[PDB]
Amino acid sequence: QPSQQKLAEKLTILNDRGVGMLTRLYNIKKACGDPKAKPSYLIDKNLESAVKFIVRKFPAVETRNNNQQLAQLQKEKSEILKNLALYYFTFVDVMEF
Amino acid sequence: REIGILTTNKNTSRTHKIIAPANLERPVRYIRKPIDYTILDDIGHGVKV
Repeated sequence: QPSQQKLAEKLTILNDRGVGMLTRLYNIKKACGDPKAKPSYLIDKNLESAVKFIVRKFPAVETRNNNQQLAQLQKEKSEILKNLALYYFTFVDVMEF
Repeated sequence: REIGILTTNKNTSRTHKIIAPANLERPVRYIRKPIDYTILDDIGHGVKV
């Protein structure tokens, strides 16, 4: 039913949403590019092993048998979930768009 | 009196180089919202659902 499609509204809203997503991703990239504004967790030394291991196998998550490799991350998860929420939520919004 | 016949007021005023606004624009918190497709229903001859 062409009347119920509302293609005009869909297009005019998705264009603005895409512009906003582009702006947000550009800001995130600029923040994470220079080695001064990116989160300290990505430059911190003792936390380097955890990030490297996670990057080694990104699609799969295995926290059950970590072999004392994510111990450092296990005592600061509250800060990770308080500092990195914005970027993950932006990625989720991009996926929804 | 006889020389004042050829005189007009120069327009001269002094301001402050940069003038700030009465109230400064404040930051606005970002609130995540879902993609809503029913926001233009009140613009023109809109359709509902």
